[PDB]
Amino acid sequence: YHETSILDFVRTISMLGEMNKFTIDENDHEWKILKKLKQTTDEFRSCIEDLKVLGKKDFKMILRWRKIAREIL
Amino acid sequence: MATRTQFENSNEIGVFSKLTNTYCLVAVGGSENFYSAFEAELGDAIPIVHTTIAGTRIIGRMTAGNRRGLLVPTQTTDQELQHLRNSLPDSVKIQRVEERLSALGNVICCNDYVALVHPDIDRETEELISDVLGVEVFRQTISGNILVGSYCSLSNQGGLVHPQTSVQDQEELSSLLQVPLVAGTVNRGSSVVGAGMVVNDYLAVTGLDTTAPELSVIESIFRLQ
Amino acid sequence: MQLSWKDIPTVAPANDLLDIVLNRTQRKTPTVIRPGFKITRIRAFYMRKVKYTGEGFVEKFEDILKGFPNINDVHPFHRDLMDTLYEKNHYKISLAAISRAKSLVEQVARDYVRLLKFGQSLFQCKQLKRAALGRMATIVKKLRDPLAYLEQVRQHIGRLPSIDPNTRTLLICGYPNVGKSSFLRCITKSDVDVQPYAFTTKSLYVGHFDYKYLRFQAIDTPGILMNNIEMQSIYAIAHLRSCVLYFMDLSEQCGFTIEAQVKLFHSIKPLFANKSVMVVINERAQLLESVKEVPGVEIMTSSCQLEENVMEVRNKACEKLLASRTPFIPESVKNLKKYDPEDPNRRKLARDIEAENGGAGVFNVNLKDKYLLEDDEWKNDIMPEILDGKNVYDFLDPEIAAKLQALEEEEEKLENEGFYN
Amino acid sequence: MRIYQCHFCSSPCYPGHGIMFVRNDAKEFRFCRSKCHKAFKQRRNPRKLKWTKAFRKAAGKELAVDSTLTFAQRRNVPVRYNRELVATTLKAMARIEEIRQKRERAFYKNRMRGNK
Amino acid sequence: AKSLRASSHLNAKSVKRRGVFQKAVDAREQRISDKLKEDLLKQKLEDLKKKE
Amino acid sequence: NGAQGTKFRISLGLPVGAIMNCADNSGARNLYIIAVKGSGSRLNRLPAASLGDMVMATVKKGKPELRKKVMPAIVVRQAKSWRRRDGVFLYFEDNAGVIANPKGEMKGSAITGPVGKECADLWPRVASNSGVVV
Amino acid sequence: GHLGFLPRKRAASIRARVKAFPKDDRSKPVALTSFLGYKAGMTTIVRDLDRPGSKFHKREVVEAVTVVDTPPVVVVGVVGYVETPRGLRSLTTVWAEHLSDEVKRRFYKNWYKSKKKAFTKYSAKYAQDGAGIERELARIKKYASVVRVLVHTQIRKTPLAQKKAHLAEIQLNGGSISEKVDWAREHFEKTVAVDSVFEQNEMIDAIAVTKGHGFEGVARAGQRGYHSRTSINHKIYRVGKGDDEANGATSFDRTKKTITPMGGFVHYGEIKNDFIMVKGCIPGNRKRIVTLRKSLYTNTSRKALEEVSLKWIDTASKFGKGRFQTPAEKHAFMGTLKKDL
RNA sequence: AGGGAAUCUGAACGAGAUUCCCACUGUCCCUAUCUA
RNA sequence: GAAUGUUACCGCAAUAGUAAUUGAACUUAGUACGAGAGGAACAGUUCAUUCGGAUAAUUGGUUUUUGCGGCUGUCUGAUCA
Repeated sequence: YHETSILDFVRTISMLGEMNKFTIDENDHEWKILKKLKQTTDEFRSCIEDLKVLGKKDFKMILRWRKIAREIL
Repeated sequence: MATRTQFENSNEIGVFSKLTNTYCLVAVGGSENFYSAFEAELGDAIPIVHTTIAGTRIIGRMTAGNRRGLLVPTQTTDQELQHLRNSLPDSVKIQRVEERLSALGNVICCNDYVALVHPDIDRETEELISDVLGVEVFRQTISGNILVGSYCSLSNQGGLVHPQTSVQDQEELSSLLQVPLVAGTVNRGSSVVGAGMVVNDYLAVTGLDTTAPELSVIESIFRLQ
Repeated sequence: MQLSWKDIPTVAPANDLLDIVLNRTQRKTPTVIRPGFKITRIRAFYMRKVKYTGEGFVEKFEDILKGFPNINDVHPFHRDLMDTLYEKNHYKISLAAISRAKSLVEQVARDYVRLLKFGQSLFQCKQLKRAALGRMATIVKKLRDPLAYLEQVRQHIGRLPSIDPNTRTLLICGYPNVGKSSFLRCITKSDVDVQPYAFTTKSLYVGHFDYKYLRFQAIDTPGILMNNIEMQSIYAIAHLRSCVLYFMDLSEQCGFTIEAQVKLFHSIKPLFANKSVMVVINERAQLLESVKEVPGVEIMTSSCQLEENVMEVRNKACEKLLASRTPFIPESVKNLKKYDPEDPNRRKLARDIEAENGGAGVFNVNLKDKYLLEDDEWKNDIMPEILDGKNVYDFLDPEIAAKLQALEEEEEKLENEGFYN
Repeated sequence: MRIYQCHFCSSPCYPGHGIMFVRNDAKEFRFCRSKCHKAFKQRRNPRKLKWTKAFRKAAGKELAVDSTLTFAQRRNVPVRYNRELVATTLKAMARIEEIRQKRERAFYKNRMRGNK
Repeated sequence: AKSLRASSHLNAKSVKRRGVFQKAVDAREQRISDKLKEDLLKQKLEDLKKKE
Repeated sequence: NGAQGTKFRISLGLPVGAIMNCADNSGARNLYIIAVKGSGSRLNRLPAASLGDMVMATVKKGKPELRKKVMPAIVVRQAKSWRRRDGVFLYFEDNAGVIANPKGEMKGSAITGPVGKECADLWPRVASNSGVVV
Repeated sequence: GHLGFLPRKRAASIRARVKAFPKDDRSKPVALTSFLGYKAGMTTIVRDLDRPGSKFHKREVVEAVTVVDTPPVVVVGVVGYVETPRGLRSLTTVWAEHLSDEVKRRFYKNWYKSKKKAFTKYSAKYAQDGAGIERELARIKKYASVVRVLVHTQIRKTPLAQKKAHLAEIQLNGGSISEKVDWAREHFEKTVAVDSVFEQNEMIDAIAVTKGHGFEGVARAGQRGYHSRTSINHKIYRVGKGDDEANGATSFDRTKKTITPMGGFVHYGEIKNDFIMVKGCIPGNRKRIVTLRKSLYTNTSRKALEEVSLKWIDTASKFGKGRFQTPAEKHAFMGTLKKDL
């Protein structure tokens, strides 16, 4: 049972398989930037917590999201 | 004060009971001799609670607690939680803990001042043991044995660890707990020392297969007589 | 194997042994064949019987051979102890006769089956089968003496004591009927007779005791004046890692001269020279100092009528054998008495409650009446726990009346506004 | 006795109905029927499927934040059983049910406005 | 294992049946016959409803 | 031997020839069942184990120290829908079992994942080496 | 198979008759020995278990129970049997002078075509000071070692579309044959309730004709099902009442509900009268007439002595899947619907 | 814009054969239901 | 299934078959008995194994209610069907 931050996931398909919990932490200024998006709303918050309940369509909701976060970097 | 008994012909006392300074918790077996074993030695002074957790007799290695509090896992029903509160005095608090792990007797090894925990426990419980039990919490390993409860007997007077504990680990760990530690056994060379005996500041109850050379070591380190 | 041998399958007296093995081949195998069958089924019938009786005797013989301890391969004490109690040559002659007889029976069975595949009539085949089992019977009839010996040795080795040559031992010696029987009588729980004659005890009686959290075993002995009973004592002194407690009777009792005890002590001196001897007294006084001339001896004066000095002898023996922040305690516990089991005046436990109420598995323990409440009239708790799809315990808090009235204020703040039209 | 919530529907799971599923991580997934259990096995998003309550909360077809809904809390610190403190709950639960039904009816009216 | 028709078990169960084991049934029977006697009076009241 | 108190019927999910995972930190990763201790006897029926039943099982993928010897194995995870007396039917993710001596004493020092409620009740020392129950 | 349950043939009727009766004590009060109803229903119960010595002492157990519908049985006669070297022999039966439409229906196979002229001359035979009826009742009391009660079921109060009630014979285990025949005299045209025969924590043996499966193919081919089976030792969990609402209410649940599920049982109606909730499964299907006898003998173990503390009754939908106990809980969870507003 | 690896046979082979490793399945444990 | 007036209901029981099975768990016990190592049994209660008779409350299975829904193709000149 593994736990990492979302920011650790961004900087790296291969990540999502071994993982169970990505964590939301508001104290980082980086997450405050990621909060102010058209993403990170509408179903995305619960998708973070339960990674093995998802399926293919909700994996692509994150794999599209990572590239949005990489372009901000 | 070293009593030697059994539950349904079983030497593992700590599995089927949890005994602290202010209370004793017992499983409802068919034979009442285990309840009467404590009622002989403790009387009507500290309350002995006929109790179950999740409909399991295996209470002592499922719960955590000291003189101040009591912790039960997620699987504890609201009827059992109602029953424990009814039976206990109001000086002792009760809280159900939601976790990855449910065997609290294997995870929280403690006394009235200190506590050892599993290194992989969540932060929420780490800040809940600190509040409900009011004790110092340490993510400490006993010689690579990740479960701290079954492989460490502990009190305010002293403690007892499994014989595979290193001398370096004895000195390092007793520096944390601030009590003298001796590597010993229970029930004729059983390595499980936490579930092999229940202990507090004035009583040590072992299983009926604990030999006298081991029993003298128990009496010595917990400083009874 | 190890210390003792009670677990031996019994030894039939060679006449009954025949009545076991031969009757079993009559009961367990098919027994009825016509002469009008095929020759192949007649052959296979009698072959099956010769072979089955073969396995029968061999099974019984193998049980004897594997059962009895291999005398010269066990342990030097036991090799010699059995040699004293039983004629060791004859013990090996007897087991050699069984090992011989088993190989004989095997040879007979293998012979007559090979001879049996050439039978031409039912009569010839019958005569060959009768020849086979009759021959086996003759072999077993030649075993009436060694098996009669093997039953007696089985019975008497089954009752022999288990000494451990690796635990801390202490031999108890002296002249026959000195008073050493009273010593082991008053040191442990072992019934040894103190009958007023010479050879009351006939073997090595054992007594276990515990001191300084350790297992000890004191071995009582018959005594030394040579006999099988007498040599049993001497070899127990010789082969055991022990200390010897030679006892002396400085009195009119025993019926032997103290000078003869001196002569015997200095004569048997060589084989207990390595064992660190203790001597206990239960011109004339000078010849006790003649006993003191031995390198390793100590002298003590004791009385068996008093229970302190008998314990002190033990203490010195065991000592020779080893060298060879504040806790929370409630005052309700501190003020509480101890539980005396033979007291007419004490509290009744739940154990006595269930007996008085009748039975162990029939009494249901009331979980109620044992928990603390504000009013004991509501002790017999019902507690609903569920009302209409939603469980009570989730809704259950203190100050729910005040919290409800807060929601009642939130009613009237939406009542006049006009949400319900 | 406990009446639970379905991990898919959030419908009432009565004792002796459906299946509890336990992961290697060890958490409980209770279900009310094999419709929900097979829907979970297929690895679906509940909040996408319309017949669940998880959808109706986030899409706002039903109410999410309310003072009546804050009393169905998973409650932990236990009470010493007062006859009065239970008799008050029996009438409290029947009261809060009435108010919650009237509020939800008002929510349906406030949602279904502009259709007439 | 002892059979269903094992003599000693039948005798041990007869030791039971002369104690508590019959007495509870002989109290239950009295409570059943009582309510049966109570069932006459109700029907007799519904006789007197028409008789009124 | 070892089992505490009575043992009640739950459904049978692990027959002879079934590979379950190993859960203790002893060295083995998987376990191959060869015989079930204390089973019924029909004609043509294979011996089928369940949760909390001591089986005789061999290591297939693990340390060579744990191999060379067929040893007792107590099943801690079943993954076939058994029934509890508290209403619910439940099942796990995978089949798992832990290795022990004939006495019921554990070789490993900790058991990973959930341990079944029935198994932890029957076997005391499994519950001693348990991290998670249920 | 089992060679006792042979010949494996179709029964004489759906109402199987009770083969043996509980003994007799000639000091006990007069009480019925067997009862009948109509088996239709099955449901789930939870209860805390006060069975000491078990692995579930002071724990909770879920279990399957069956609901037989039992309308108040009505007494319409009495039979007296003499003890012969040939068995028993009925010498005199006596009836109730004015019987229901249901039983006069039982006397015909075609009900509508008949002039309904059943007991016309028998009722006219009564029409005086008695004289002959009291003569036949003297005839029963004088002789006749055992006395059995003729009853019938209240078929109309049951949702069944049959209209035709079943006659039965029930012996009396109340001593002094005088009190038997005079209990009967006190009970002509009257009815007998369920709880005047049974109560809670009582073992019974429900007898039923076992669910016909028709033709089937030494392990032989032929008939499977429709056999008259006696099953013994089913504990009565609850005796119920029709007029009393909150039958589904326990000591714990206490919600005003009937044990009847939402939209009733499958293939059978609600419950509108008295019932027995028996543990386990009674033979036969739904809509099937069962005859409940009581135990034959003193059958006390701890499976017969213990008190049942029922905790909850499942009244969820058996037709479909179960999610809601009441209709009130369906539209409480659902919110409000289209056709509502 | 079904695998893979060896070997026996005439380095890949050829629907050659055998053995093992991995995956799969009602062949079976243990049958159950539906349609033609 | 004709027949023994018809017809209906309630019955009796000659005769024939028949069924239950084994294991251990708690007290009784760490007592009897035992140098020790060990270590019982009756009465009380609790489960399980095999076998049989059943039954479908729930779980799982199952679907020409082909019940509803989705996909692929195909026709009404296109939507919907």
